[PDB]
Amino acid sequence: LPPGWEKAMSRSSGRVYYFNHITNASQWERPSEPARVRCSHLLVKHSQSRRPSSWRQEKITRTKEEALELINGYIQKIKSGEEDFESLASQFSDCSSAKARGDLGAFSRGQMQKPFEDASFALRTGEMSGPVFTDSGIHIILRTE
Ligand SMILES: Cn1nc(-c2ccccc2)cc1C(=O)N[C@H](Cc1nc2ccccc2[nH]1)C(=O)O
Repeated sequence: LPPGWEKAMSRSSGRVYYFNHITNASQWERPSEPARVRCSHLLVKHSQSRRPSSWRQEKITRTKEEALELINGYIQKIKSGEEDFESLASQFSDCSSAKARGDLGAFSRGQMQKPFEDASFALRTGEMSGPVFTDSGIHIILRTE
């Protein structure tokens, strides 16, 4: 299996699934390092965010727990096909990159907060993360190149 992935057993279903402890990805199906990667993301900030403010709300007052619920809801919608990533990032990301549909452009190791970096470099092109926690808040990331 590729870096970060593990196989596990779901008790309720009786079927194996896979999860990546670097990206927090999880899925029933079995999955399958460059200078630079390209990612879009969706950030939901909370009150312990480093800068608890965005283009959406001058003061962010939601708890970390609440921002986790919001992220979990976004994930559910992307995974069902109800909404697609770029679209929810444009409308709802607490990052100024919302206006680029969440695109951050290409970057190398050194540039982004380490948890965000590791997740991005653990994803393959086209793959999506689970909740990834930084000092900025909680993200979903989609690696595009
Ligand atoms: C790193 N970056 N790029 C953009 C960006 C990209 C394209 C167009 C406009 C803004 C915004 C940012 C940024 O740091 N935004 C922060 C939120 C944030 N914190 C991050 C931590 C790690 C990775 C991305 C992150 N984004 C903010 O606005 O409060």
